[PDB]
Amino acid sequence: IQLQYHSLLLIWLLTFNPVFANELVQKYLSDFLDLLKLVKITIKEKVSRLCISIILQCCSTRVKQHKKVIKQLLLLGNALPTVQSLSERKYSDEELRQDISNLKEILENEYQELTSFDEYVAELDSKLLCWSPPHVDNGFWSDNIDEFKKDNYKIFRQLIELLQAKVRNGDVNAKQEKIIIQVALNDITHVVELLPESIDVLDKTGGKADIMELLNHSDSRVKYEALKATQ
Amino acid sequence: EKRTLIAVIADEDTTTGLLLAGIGQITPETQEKNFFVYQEGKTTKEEITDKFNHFTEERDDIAILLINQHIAENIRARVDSFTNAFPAILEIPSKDHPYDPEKDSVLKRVRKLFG
Repeated sequence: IQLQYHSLLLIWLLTFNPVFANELVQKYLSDFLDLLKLVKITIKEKVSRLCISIILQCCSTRVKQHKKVIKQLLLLGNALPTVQSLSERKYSDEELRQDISNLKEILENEYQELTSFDEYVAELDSKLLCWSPPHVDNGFWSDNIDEFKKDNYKIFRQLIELLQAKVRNGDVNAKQEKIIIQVALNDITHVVELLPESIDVLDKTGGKADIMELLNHSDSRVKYEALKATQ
Repeated sequence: EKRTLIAVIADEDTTTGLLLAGIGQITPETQEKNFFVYQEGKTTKEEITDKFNHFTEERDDIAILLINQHIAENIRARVDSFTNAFPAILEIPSKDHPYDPEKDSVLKRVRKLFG
């Protein structure tokens, strides 16, 4: 508990400067919700207050791109449902209560202009996971098929690089490696299923070779998604 | 009268029973029966869209479509792209799946304008 409180204090002190928080959002964006989760699990009043204060500082108006960062945090890390639970939950720490209320207001403001497209962009930036938000159902994907491609596959070239990195990791047996091998191939199959023109760009960029290598050997999810890609 | 038929795209629990007790299942001079069994995991999605076209555009006697959510979710693009008036496509819940008032085409249009 003492070590966690010290880490939270250090994170808050560093994050008091808006520039530091803005820079960290570009390298430790997942940590933004990780701190919130740690506070939610943490029962100590002071530690929770410090974590909520750090989270709010990350979303402080001074921090560059505060609105977009807050919206992304709410959409991805479930900071808005977490803030709703905190509002429902009760604690004796008045300072912690005020910090949690401020974080909840920030989350509500961020989610008032939120969309799953931000989560899709973040997932494409990660490219080291097994599943993605768009796999939930056929609703969002109906537009997402033409979202990453920018209607011409041009914007999807970043998705192409992400898939190339996931294929480079696919040759290894790491859990993240297999997850990425499956996820990139599944997204490629989903995108190719509609408007096959961009498939040529994927095909010229090694799409056929990538699909063959995913199902080459020593793979379970990689082949499991290469089957969809080649079907 | 010009257009009177009822058409049902639903599992056996609905097309065979329930309304079928008073609605019937066959046309006066056709064997198509204006219905599709839609076997779970057996009927093709492409075949489902083909049947939707069959009962919405290929034959004129059908006055209403009454389609279960199971086909509708997979047939989302086709039913959303259909904008005519006569077949009056109507989505229904089936088995355990409820209405889900944020999915079907007509209510989507209604919320789109004006509320």
